[PDB]
Amino acid sequence: KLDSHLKELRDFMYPEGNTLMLTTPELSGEFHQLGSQLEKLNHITVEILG
Amino acid sequence: SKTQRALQKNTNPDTDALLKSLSDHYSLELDEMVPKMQRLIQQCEKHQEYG
Amino acid sequence: MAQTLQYVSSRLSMLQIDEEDLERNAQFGKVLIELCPLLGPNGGSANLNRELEETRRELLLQRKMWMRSEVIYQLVQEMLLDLQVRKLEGSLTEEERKFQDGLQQCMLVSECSRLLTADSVPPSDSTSILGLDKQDLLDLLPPNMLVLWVRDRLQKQLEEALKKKCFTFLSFHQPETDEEGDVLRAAKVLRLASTLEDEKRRLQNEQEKHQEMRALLEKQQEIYPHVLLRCLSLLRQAASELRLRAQSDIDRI
Amino acid sequence: EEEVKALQKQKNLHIRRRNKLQMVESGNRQMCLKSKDKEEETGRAFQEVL
Amino acid sequence: MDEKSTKIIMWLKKMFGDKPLPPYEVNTRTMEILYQLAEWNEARDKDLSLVTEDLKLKSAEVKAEAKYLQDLLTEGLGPSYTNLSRMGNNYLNQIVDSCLALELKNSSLSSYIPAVNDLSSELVAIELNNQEMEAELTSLRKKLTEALVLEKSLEQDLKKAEEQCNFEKAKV
Repeated sequence: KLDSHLKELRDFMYPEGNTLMLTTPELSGEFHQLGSQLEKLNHITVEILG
Repeated sequence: SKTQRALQKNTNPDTDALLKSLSDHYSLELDEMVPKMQRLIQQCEKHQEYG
Repeated sequence: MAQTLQYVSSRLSMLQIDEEDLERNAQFGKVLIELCPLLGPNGGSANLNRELEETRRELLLQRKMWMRSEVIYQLVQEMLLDLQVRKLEGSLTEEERKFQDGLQQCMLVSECSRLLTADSVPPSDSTSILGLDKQDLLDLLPPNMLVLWVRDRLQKQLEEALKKKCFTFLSFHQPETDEEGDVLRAAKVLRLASTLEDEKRRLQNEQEKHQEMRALLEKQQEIYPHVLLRCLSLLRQAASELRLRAQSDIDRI
Repeated sequence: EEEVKALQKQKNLHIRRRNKLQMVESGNRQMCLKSKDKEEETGRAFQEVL
Repeated sequence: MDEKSTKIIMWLKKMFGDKPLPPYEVNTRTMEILYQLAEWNEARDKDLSLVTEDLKLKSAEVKAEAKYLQDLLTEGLGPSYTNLSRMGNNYLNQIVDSCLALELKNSSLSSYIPAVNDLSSELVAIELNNQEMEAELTSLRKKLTEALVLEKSLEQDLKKAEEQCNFEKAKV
């Protein structure tokens, strides 16, 4: 039982086997993409104000 | 008896309850947070066109 | 400390002593080392174990003396049985028949003489069975010439029967020796007792090795669940404090 | 493979020892049948003395 | 508690005799271990004393029977049975010493045959059990080592994850 619980909890916390998964990978991608799009919008806003 | 006492001290939360809480949290991020971020991405793209 | 634990557990294998028990009680560890030579490896007092080993040696000496006479008596019984079976087959020579009847009569008269003789009771007061004396049985003994001839012929047959019984013993222990010549079989018989004694010593050593491995297995079976519980605790902390709480709040903000 | 060899050696030893026990037992059973005929012969000699 | 303490002090005085009792840390655990050791030693000493006194009796009975058989053989067979050749006496000694090694009742094939079979069967059965137990002990050592390496990895990954979470909290 201890071996099973350890294995199930480890497989959920380490889905790629080697890295502790703290954030949902889908959500981490969306944060990076929104960050990039907002940096472009800021550039357009600075250019027009200039 | 030492091992069962150690299991009883560590058991808040229970492993099945923790796996369920982890699965429910993962589903909540996919259903609510991901489609909120995608809407904000599409709004940023429309605001770039409005530029 | 580990060497002290290993020494005490090897001599007092019935004591559950933990490494923590010696770390907290260093003078108690000295009392256990001082008790280890006063206690035998069996938990009994060292003086009682010496008296047991002396009494065993004395018994073994008396048993060796008994066994020498017993082997000869049982060989004479076995020889009489074999000659008596061959007599029913009609396969005895006239000479072997005289020897078998003479030897059987000498043994029966001596056995029956001992059933009548209360050797230590003065002769006036001992009622004998059937009113028979040792003299009444001596008259049933073969002619004195036949007795002397049976005794002289017996010595050769007893050596032949000793060789045969040794060869049977060897051939049951080591059945591959049946294909070997008599000289090689005789050389292996001369080592048979030592080979059985080495096999018995090998059994004792493997029983000690079994107990030592079992004690080591049980110690690892106690430690392993605690290591798994510590790993489960670390994973639960990563799941509950980091993922579900601290990281979830970071991602919301 | 050492265990299979050890068990094969023990099987061959038990086969040889059983064959020897059956030879001893067959010789002994033939001696015992004749020893019963002897018990009847000595039983007759005992009745003669009676 | 006072009865167990008195039994231990009495037993230790009996075991050490005139030697001064070494000072030791008197606590619940050391008194429990000493109490079990004292009960086990008292039980074992009683059992050993009963065995020793029976072995003394048996030595006298076997000596009495040895004399009976010697005198019976001397009356029946004459002094001829003691005059064996050097090889006859070597064969006699090997039967005797083989029967002593096997702790036999007597020198019959009916006693020797089962004793050789039992010795051979117990030897192989214990050797097999020892191989099975050595395999379990090796397997459990591997699992224990893998679990200890996992414990160390989890300690490091948890610490890195705490440091990263504290850095992102400050940025948040």
